Amino acid sequence: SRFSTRDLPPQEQFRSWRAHMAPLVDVRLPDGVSEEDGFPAELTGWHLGDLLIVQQVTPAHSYERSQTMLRSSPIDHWNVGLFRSGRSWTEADRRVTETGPGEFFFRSLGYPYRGRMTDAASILLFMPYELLADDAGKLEGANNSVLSGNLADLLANYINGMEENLGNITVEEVPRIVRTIRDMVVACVAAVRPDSQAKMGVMERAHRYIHLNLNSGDLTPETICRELGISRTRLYQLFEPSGGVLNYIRRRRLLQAYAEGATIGDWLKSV
Repeated sequence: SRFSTRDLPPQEQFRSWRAHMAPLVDVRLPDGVSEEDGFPAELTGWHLGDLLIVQQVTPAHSYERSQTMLRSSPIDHWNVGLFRSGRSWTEADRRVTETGPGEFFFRSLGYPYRGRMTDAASILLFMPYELLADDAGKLEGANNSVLSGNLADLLANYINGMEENLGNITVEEVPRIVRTIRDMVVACVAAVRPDSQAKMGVMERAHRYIHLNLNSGDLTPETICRELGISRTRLYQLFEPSGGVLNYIRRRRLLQAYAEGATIGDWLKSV
């Protein structure tokens, strides 16, 4: 169940690192730092079903996920990230948030953000839109926040116990692991409220529209397109990674009925 990315065997390593991370974030070195110096970085990816765990070790850099990137990007995962060491500072919707050791950031990948991190080691959860779509109201209002407290210590403890046991887990367990991580996450986001510009990317808006109007039997591709302000071809593009918009709605509806050179973009497909 293994995939790995590092740049210790090359020598112009930042350029490679930037390529691998491009679908998610545009990255740049800190002012002053030459590409000569090198850029020792590691990503390590585990698929617990749909939910992706990534162990990241990285030097100081800056990052942007922009509006332009969001117009075309099929990525809208809920991102939760814990720092073992290091510190990030992240701007989104004109507000800066600082995440330090033993704390989590929470962010949707459908909203843009700018930031910087020091050198750091983190463990990152990427959860597909639908995992947490039920509590999406609170999650939109809490975008780019820090999780600290016992409630974050709890989540950290669970993730640490899991990390140690990665590569011994077994599938039977996974669906329950995914469920307590969902519950723990959504519980953490019960956090002090800010007060909203909200320039959401197409895919997050599409996945939400679908979630809200799933039982509307007139949920065609035409209505979605109209109600995003977008063409039929753009909808097809966003959904070509996951078999198409009709294929997706059928899989979603199937589940509603139930119980009644590589990059990180490739890791975020989960097919």
